Amino acid sequence: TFFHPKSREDILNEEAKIVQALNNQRELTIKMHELKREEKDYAHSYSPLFSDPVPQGGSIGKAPGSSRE
Amino acid sequence: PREAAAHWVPFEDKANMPDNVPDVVEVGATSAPLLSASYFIGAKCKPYNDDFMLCREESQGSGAIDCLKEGRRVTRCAVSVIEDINKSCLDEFRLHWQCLEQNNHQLSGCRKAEALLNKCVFTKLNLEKKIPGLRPDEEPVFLKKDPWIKPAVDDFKSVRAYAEAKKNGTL
Repeated sequence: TFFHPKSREDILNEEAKIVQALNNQRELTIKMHELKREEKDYAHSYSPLFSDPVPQGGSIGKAPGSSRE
Repeated sequence: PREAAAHWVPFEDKANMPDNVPDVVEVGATSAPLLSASYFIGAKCKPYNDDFMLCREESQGSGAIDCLKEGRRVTRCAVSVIEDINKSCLDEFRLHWQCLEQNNHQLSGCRKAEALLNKCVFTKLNLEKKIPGLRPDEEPVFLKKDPWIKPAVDDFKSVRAYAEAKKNGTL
């Protein structure tokens, strides 16, 4: 009469919920690992404003024809 | 391009133009006559110079070989205007460029000869000297009277000719 354990079904349900949270963490973990290895845009990784990688050099003796795309 | 360094020899190429390229006359005036005639050359040949430079830009690196044609056009326009000066206003042109030869090529030292040359060229060739980019408030320096900066010696022949023109009323 003094033994009041939880029901077997409740134990299984609770452990299944815990394992589901654990698998969610495993998936988020693998996800972040993949996303860190993907490559970012030039604006996000180098410069948001002035997002053109192409330089323009010096402007004193600007020679017609020096521009090359 | 940088100037040459420790040891260099100048060398001359004896080949001719490839015969496919149309021949062109070359400008024969030297530094002082060229600097004297520069404003008129610009006023006359501005469209051709602009076209030449636009070709050189658009070629994007092959400018020398793709832009020969309007280069010939540019040189021809320049030779034409120099010939017109030699036919119509030779004496004043010589005054101006000899004065420049004497004054380290500074236009500030030849205002008197330049006034005569400018009047002659405007009347006989319909070319005007003008300095681009100034607002109406700003005054072209070559039109300014009583400048702060004056030549060491006013050129003798130019002074005589200027006083003569003031008498004749041409200037």
